[PDB]
Amino acid sequence: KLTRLGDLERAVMDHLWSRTEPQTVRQVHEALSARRDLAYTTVMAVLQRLAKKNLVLQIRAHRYAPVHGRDELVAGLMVDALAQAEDSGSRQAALVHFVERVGADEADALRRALAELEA
Amino acid sequence: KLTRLGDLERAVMDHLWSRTEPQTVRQVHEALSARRDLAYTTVMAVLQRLAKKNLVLQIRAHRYAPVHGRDELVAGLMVDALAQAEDSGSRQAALVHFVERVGADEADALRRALAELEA
Ligand SMILES: [Cl-]
Ligand SMILES: [Cl-]
Ligand SMILES: [Cl-]
Repeated sequence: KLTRLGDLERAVMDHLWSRTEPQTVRQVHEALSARRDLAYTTVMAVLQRLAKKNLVLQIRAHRYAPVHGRDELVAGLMVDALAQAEDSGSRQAALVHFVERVGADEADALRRALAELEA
Repeated sequence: KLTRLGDLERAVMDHLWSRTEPQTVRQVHEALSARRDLAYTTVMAVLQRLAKKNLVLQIRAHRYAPVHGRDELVAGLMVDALAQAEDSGSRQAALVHFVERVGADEADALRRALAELEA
């Protein structure tokens, strides 16, 4: 399971997350050319690796769509992380330590969301 | 950071987390020997370095107990995940999604964690 994106994978998903339509290799390459000089095959290859990581889907003139949005990807990584805990006791303790390590704004965002979740 | 441990440091911490009682250098060495051929001094030395990092405590038989439990590794993995967010806006939206994604038992665990933080 992916736990972080490399800088080129991130450049890539950043373009994809900025467009509603699935994008061709050529379109991603043109976006990345703003800061990098890359081979077309390098952009192609990174798309394919991101597809193998289920972060994009190849649509068929091949186009690529992000499987998760920017925010939902982060949320999913957090879920994947909590899933590492061995049992409900350590999930509980993990969550205690987790909220100690986020900011207040973050802790409150959690509080607000939880209160909406139920009521 | 538990999430940033070297591979041998992690192998040791894994063993210690797997056992209720503090473990001798011999016990750690025997446990690691299933997957590696290491010198006794190598294990002893990594325990010493972990101790200087405050990740284990030597208990006087000389034995070693983990200072932080594996639930703190899980919390760290969550912190690292949240850190993948590109800015505060995305950071807050990901937490909302997280709360939306978790099970009810986890939400309730989260509620308990935030109450403790609150106290
Ligand atoms: Cl290249
Ligand atoms: Cl755990
Ligand atoms: Cl060795």
